[PDB]
Amino acid sequence: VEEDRNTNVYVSGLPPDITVDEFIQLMSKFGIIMRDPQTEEFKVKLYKDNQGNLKGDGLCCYLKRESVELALKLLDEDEIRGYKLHVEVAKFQLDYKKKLSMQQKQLDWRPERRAGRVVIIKNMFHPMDFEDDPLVLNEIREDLRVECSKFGQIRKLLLFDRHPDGVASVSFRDPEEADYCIQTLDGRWFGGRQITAQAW
Amino acid sequence: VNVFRLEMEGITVKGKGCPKPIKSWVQCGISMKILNSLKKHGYEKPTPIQTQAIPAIMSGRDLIGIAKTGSGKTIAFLLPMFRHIMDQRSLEEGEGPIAVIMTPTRELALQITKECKKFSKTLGLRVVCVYGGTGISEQIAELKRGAEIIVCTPGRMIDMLAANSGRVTNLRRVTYVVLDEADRMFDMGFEPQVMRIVDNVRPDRQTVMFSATFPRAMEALARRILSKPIEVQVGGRSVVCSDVEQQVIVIEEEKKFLKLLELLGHYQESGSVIIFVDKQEHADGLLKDLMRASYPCMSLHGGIDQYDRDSIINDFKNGTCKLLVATSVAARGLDVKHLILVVNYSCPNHYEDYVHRAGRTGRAGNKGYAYTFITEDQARYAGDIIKALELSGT
RNA sequence: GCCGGCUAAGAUCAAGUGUAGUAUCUGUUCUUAUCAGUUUAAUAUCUGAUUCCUCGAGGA
Repeated sequence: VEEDRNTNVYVSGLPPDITVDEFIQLMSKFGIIMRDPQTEEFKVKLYKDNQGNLKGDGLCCYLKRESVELALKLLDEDEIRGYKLHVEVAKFQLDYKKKLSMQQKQLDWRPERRAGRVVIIKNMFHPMDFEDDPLVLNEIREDLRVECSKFGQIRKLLLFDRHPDGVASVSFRDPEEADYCIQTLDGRWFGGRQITAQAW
Repeated sequence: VNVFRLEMEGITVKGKGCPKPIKSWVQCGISMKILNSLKKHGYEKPTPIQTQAIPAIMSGRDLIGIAKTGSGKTIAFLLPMFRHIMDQRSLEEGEGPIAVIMTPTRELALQITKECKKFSKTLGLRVVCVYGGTGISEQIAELKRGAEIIVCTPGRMIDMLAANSGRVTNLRRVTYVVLDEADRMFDMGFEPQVMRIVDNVRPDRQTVMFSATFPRAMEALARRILSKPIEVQVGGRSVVCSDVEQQVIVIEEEKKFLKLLELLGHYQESGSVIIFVDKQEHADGLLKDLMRASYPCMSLHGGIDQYDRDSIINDFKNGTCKLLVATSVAARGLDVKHLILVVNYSCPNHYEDYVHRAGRTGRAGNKGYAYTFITEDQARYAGDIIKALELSGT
């Protein structure tokens, strides 16, 4: 039924030594390639023979139709190093809104510039408590990891067992989670001592 | 006739001679002051841990309750104790409390004293006002004027017992021994203080323990101090089996047959499976649709004869029938080794039928698969299914 | 927006997600009340004080 609004392009003929990455570069030269919403792996297909043999044909779907008409009048009858490619509107014969909106936001025109995620915790432990207790440091590290996991995805967590002030570093993927952890950890008690939290 | 539905709600109960849980606070055997405090606090429906602990404390037996944080264990320890104090009044002797509550922290002891004062509001009963790290003269002057309950620290209680300020008489002094946060009191740090507190006590006195978590060693240490304890946690009574994997999918009523055909076609769920249905006519229609789809299937329901149901059960046990459709009558009591998969296409109205359908496959320590289709009409059973999945660990 | 109203007109306090940045969502609550001070262009905000009716319970 859908005559136009077809964002799929069919690459007739290709070098039999074509990889996927060179192909997706060829196709990304002409716009954004639509990505499968449930996963990664842009919606690009390399048609293959009954074996590892490469038939030499390729499919690529695009986010928009203007990129298809761009590839039509710029890739057709153009030579890669050895071979002559052919480009045609793909023929077919026989969660959603979230990632749709994300791929759309990839075309934004939002303001850039600006400023252009690590929380430091102090007064949490002491080196004198770890001298006669070898399992207290690991339990304190597990408690700090369980406290930092509730605020966000912790990418790196370190505890200085030789620092007299009890320095600990929690590096997360987002600075907002680190700011929330610093706001929730400032003034709180841990092991009978008042621990402080600051940004980095 | 709905006494089993209160136990299926998910409250593991263990012990001999356990009373029935109360549905509301108005019919729980409480006094007028406890009911007035419950009406003033705004409690419309009681907690299940409170409904399991209040008859066990009103009967006079030792109880050990475990629940989540913020479930109302302090009110569940204060309300039946105050109800038994108001119903069975005794002479307020000098330097002797009628209840002993042990708290590991001073702030927790102050919160327990505030909860006991709120539960005993609009009455002349003042329990205690004492904490560690404060002046002992003010605490002795507060305890000398009369003490109903004793909610304080074990160190302050040991200091009061050593200085002859508060002790338990032999004949009749206290009838209830409360223990808030019993996991910390049964540890190595608070072991001799709790031992000296439990040693100098009356022989005829109940022991109550409440904590958020309870290890095996702490429970084994706490069971020696009590006399015939009753355990109360969640979930065990009428709960699902942990060996059988439970899966819940959100599908429509017409898409359930397509999901069953996709599970029978793509996955290996067609052979050696039991399919639960709602009615007998729907089970017969599902069996006819499975037989029309080139799949050997048998049916067993109340509409069929007994000989045909026995032949279908023999074909399902021997391996002649790949799938067996059954009603809710065959969900409980049936012990078939060939039933490895349990497909609940129609969700029952009660959680006991779903627990019996999940427990029918993968028994005697063996593994099993249980896939249930949840629809929009079974919104009342979704909370019971979530509670069963939280109790079974799914 | 529809023919003055149907509480989509505002503020706020906790938590989650995420960005270089802006942000997005859930629970909420919203004083239904008075006086004094702070403050605001004015609000706002904050700082303190303040027995009767009905059928053991509820409301003021």
